[PDB]
Order: sequence, then structure tokens, then C-alpha cells
Amino acid sequence: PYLGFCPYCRHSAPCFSPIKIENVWDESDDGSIRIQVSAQFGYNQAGTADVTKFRYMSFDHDHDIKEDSMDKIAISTSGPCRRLGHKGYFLLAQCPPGDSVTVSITSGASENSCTVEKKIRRKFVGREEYLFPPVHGKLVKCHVYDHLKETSAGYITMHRPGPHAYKSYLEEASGEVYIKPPSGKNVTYECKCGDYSTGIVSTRTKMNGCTKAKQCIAYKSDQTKWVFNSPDLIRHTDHSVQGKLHIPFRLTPTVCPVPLAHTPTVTKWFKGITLHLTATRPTLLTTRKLGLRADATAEWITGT
Amino acid sequence: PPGDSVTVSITSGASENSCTVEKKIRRKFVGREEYLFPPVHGKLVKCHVYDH
Amino acid sequence: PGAFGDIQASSLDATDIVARTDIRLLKPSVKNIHVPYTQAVSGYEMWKNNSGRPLQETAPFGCKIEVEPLRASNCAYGHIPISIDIPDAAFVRSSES
Amino acid sequence: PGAFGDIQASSLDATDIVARTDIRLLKPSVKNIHVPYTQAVSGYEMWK
Amino acid sequence: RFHTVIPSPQVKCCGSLECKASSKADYTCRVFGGVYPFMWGGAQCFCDSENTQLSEAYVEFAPDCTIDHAVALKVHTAALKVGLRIVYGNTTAHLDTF
Repeated sequence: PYLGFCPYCRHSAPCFSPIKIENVWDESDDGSIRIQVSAQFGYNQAGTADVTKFRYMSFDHDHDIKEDSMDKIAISTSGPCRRLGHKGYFLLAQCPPGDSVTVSITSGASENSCTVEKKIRRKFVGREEYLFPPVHGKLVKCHVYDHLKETSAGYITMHRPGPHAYKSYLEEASGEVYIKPPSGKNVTYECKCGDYSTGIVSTRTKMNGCTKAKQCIAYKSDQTKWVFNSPDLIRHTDHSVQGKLHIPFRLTPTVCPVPLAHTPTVTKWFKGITLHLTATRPTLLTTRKLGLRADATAEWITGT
Repeated sequence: PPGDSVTVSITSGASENSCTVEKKIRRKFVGREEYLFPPVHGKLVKCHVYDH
Repeated sequence: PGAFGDIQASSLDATDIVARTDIRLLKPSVKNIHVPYTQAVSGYEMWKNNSGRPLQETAPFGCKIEVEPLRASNCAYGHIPISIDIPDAAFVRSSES
Repeated sequence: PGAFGDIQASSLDATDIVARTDIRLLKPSVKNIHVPYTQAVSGYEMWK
Repeated sequence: RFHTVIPSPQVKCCGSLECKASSKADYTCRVFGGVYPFMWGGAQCFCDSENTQLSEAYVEFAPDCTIDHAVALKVHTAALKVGLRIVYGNTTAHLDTF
């Protein structure tokens, strides 16, 4: 449940948010898109399975894990999107056409939203443009994202979290530096004010030989976590592959309905035909001879 | 956001009064490359903005 | 880079992937931690946009292309010389016909 | 069909309306009851 | 489509780093000088200079490539096989031949 560096927060400027969008996939033929963000969906603080609520990292100096409900998640590209599924780091939603995708949590007035540019176009399957799958038409082979949340499109490797230094842990007083770990939590500190010196402290601790606050750092020994191999975090010294989550919503094949155009009117003439064609939308016409030379011609036709 | 007109509205309960005026609000950028948002990484150039 | 087959592998699950995508890393200018990089567009998408019509709509001689395995069915061209040993049992002598 | 005056009548309320719009019915395919068809665009709209 | 995966950057806080030689697809590693990066606490290091960073990047196959992928083949001399229905007198015969 880490927090990334979103390029576009609610206001405008880049900022650190718990819902940074890392990757977006839209390879499905029905317009559904799979989104990956840092927050974990379907879980509470302990991680227990529950559809209603998700978790994230808090905006405080303890950075414990906080929870929120499903009703406060909004996905939108140009208009609001319909949430089709959610599992762990991943969401899957059907969205209208747009140039960017945005995911937001509305905790009352706190509307924390992250937006990332992604040209989401309206795509179709077959040789006929359309807005909706027609009620009547041919049934062709298509590939769509499976809405089942327990499927597997692949995997993502996650590793142990790295050091996350904090200045609230450090205190400056009378030109001297102190470490104030949170109560009951052991904090690894290290500093350099001459001779480099590390260690672990668990209480309000003095440090000698240091005059400025920008010479030491302190962070709690948080080995109780896993983080995706994100480019917005500082990695641990031992960055071995210590995890593999599944990528839900496998892109499975199925049958899609596609329209059938108005049958053309063929008028014959000596060594030739004339097709009178009517197609409200761009329809593909492909002709070829059956001799030595194909003389293949292809054209998208609109109107009459 | 980009739009062809600008509207300002007050919603006093069920009494909604909105005034709309035509104004071609377009998306404009500074520099020599189009971008939807100011990217995290890039050059720092001179721009002029309404002071908040 | 920027053209078809910029990333190649013997199989989807093969770990010996070789690619040349012209990826280059730049100096991080912003204060916050982040790694910048610019990379040429995926050549697979470039070919997909400019793929052109498939061979099912361009093969001559009315040849119906098919896959798994690759083949061309119902293809009309040329002449087949056939030498056939028709059995003598089916033959009927003229004295009875 | 697809040209001006594809539907004609002597008046708006006249019952002797004559038209040739090239409408063809298609065999239904879905389980649910519905009648599919195809038809040329309105030639009046094309002229407009 | 390639998924350009970017490992989480590492910083040698008050020392130096050297680019290793891995065998990933289009592997690219660079080393930058003092950066003094921020994550959320206003500081990640204690040395305003000699605070190098290692920028690492490579590519893999996209998760949805198992369906949307292209296979490159070379062809050789092709053999033509024909199914024939042949009738003589009373007897018909179906036979597949090369």
C-alpha cells in the first residue's frame, strides 16, 4: 500500500499521493481498461478479504495503513467510469473516450485524485464501426478482459521496502540534534558529522558532534511490508525478488456481436459490375481478382 | 477545462441562477511542445500566470 | 528501434529476451525522487497501424489462406497430370455391353 | 430508394402513400423476440 | 508491445556507485552525481554532495502479450495436397494425395 509521486494531483502540481497510477492497459476489445495503482483494493488494515473496503498509506509521520470504502472511489477519463472489478493493486473499469485517466478518493472534502495521460480511444471488432454491440448481427471472435477478479494475466514482482527517512523523527534544539521515535517502535538511525555512525534507538535520544539537522536520518525498521518495483521509491540494499503478485483480469477470448451491412445492389455490365452500397458508418469493402494478379483493392465507405 | 462558453451559477437551495457567456476557452501551452500537464521532468522556461 | 521486431524472443516464456528500443536515461532535475527516461515508440504498434490488409484479402488465384498450420486451401491454378491404375474388375467387355 | 421522393403522397393526411425505400427483412438470430431489418437511408435527408 | 520496467532507483548516500553489466532486454544503467532526493520526509540523505544515484531501466513482455503478439516465420518450398473424388462406372472413391 505504498504511495507514489503522482504527476498530476488534485490541484495541478506533481505531489506524493497514495493512489499513483503506475500502468494502464486497454488491450481489451470491449473498451474495458485495467489500471494499476499503489493502493490495495478489497482489503482492510490486516489485509483480510472484503469487497466493501480498501486500504492505503496515511498522510502522517507514522505512515500507518488506513482504510476507506468502495463507494468513495471514482474513476474517470472524460466522464465517470463504471467500475467493473477490483483486486489488490489492480482495478478494471469501462471508460468513455478520453486523453487521460483519473482515479480519486473522496474522503469528504478531501478529494485526492491522481491523473495520468493515456489516449483511450473507442475501438471496435470486425469490419464495421459502431458505438454499441448491435442486437442483431454476426458473431465473431474477440478478446475481452475477464471480469473475474481471480484470473491471471501474468505477474508483478514486489520487493522488501527500502529506508524511508523522516525529518519529524529528527529534532533540532540549541544547535543539537535528537531522535524521537514513535512510542513503542524501534527506529534505525544513522548520521555523519565527521565519522559516519549508525545504530538503532527506541527512545528520545541525544546525538553529539552534530549542529545541523541535515546530517542525520532516522526511519523505522519496517520489514513488515512489501512494495511493487515502482520507480518512485528508494530500494533496499538487498533488492532480490521477494514476491510475485498475480495480475487479475486475464484477457480471455470470447464471441462478440458485430453488425451486418445493408446488402449491396449489384448491376451487371459487359465485363464489369457496379455495387450500389449504403453504409451509415465506415464499412470495409475488399475486392480481389482470382487470376495471376490479385489487383486487391480496399476501401472504407460511408454514406451511399 | 477547455470549452466554448463560461458559466457561473448560484444554487440557493432549489433556486438556481446561472449566467453563461460565450468565450472560446482553449488549452494553451508554453514552449515548443504540446503537453496535457506540466511534466515532472523537463526544462524550466519563462511563463506568465495570474497570481493566486 | 521504432520498427517491427524491436523486441524479440524465442517464445513468450523465454527469459533470453533481446531488444533495442533506444531507451536513454536523463539527469534527474526535480527535487523529488524520480527516474526520467525517453524511449522510442513501440514498433509493434507502428506496424499494427501500418500493417495493411492481410493475405486473406490479397492472395491471388482465389487462394483461401489459413493458419495452424499455415496453409492455402482451395487454390485454383495449373494442371495436375494424373496417372491412375483403374482396376479391370469394373471394366465390362463389349460382347455384353 | 436513397433519392428524393422515395416516399410520395398527395397530401400529409392522404392514405394513398406510396414508397419504395428498399427495405429487406432479415432472419432473427438472438433468443429474444425481435424483428431485424435493413433499409436505405432517407433520400429526403440526402437531398436536404 | 514491450513493458518498459524501471527498477526502483538506489542511492549510495555519501559514496559512489558503478554501473554493473546485467543481461536484461535492452538493459540501460547510468550513474548520476549528487541529487539529494526527497520522498516524503523532506530528506533522504545527509550529504548535499557526493550523493550519487543509479538510474536503471529495461524492457519485458507486456502482460497481455500472450494473446496480442505476432510470430515471425520463414517459408520454404510448399507441397500441394489435393483431395479427389473420382468416379468410374459404378464406383466412387474419395482419396487424399500429394
